[PDB]
Amino acid sequence: VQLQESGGGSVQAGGSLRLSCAASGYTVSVGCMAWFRQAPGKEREGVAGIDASGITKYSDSVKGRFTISKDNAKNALDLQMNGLKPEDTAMYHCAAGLVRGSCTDVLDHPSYLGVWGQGTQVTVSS
Amino acid sequence: LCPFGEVFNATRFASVYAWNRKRISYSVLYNSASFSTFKCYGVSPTFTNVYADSFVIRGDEVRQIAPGQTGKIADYNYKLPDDFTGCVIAWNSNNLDSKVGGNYNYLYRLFRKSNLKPFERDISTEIYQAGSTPCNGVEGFNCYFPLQSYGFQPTNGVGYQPYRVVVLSF
Ligand SMILES: [Zn+2]
Ligand SMILES: [Zn+2]
Ligand SMILES: [Zn+2]
Repeated sequence: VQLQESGGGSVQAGGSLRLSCAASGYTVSVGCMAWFRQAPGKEREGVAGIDASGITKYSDSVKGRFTISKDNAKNALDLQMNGLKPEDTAMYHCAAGLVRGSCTDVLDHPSYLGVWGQGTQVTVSS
Repeated sequence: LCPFGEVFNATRFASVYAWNRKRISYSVLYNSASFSTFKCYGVSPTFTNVYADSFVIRGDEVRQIAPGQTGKIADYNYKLPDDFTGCVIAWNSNNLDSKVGGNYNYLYRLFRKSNLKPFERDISTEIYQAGSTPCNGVEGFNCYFPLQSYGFQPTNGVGYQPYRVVVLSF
């Protein structure tokens, strides 16, 4: 059981990236899963979450630009990131498996997701 | 004479919920200065089959790997019998199993309907029904994934640092 993020790197402001978090031993379809990010020396922020019902929630900072979706062929959670800003530079981190509360608040409660990946760095240059 | 080296010096260790077992069929253990815990039971520390079980737990949980203990680890992850015959060995593995951003790859079981029997292994990932409504394998309120990541960072207190554990039973 593990989550493995990929897709990060460098991108020019205004550009696009797609992150993917491959899940082993964990079925993404029926899971509560979310993407978080942390800029250096700064507080972790929930960016996008999705529940078993397919309902998504986005942080205000990324709404209209990011899309979270489940890839049931690869058993992965994807994050499409458009119109990227230097703002968005951070380590992006995927988590899965609701262990407390409800899926609808996980963007505000990262500890409510039990399983965490290793993170993938995104650096947006101006 | 038993070749324990493959166990103690293995490059990667198992999560405690999916603890590894190796079947094999003693002076080098004492002289190791890296071992921080070394407790033998039912035997004079100074055999048809010996079983070497190995996993990673957190420093303050090593006390649970002993006969007659309780807690998430002893209750839900790895349980020794009251009449245990063997040794428990542990060492701090902060340098191998911690990472600056945090190593989350090691898990333990957080929920279970009953306590493990001695030497029982539970690797199931069934959604845990915390309330009266059945879950049908779907995560949601009162319907929880039963495993939780450890968060190993090298600057954490020693009690929160990762320890590698080897249990030798005879
Ligand atoms: Zn995909
Ligand atoms: Zn993170
Ligand atoms: Zn809340």
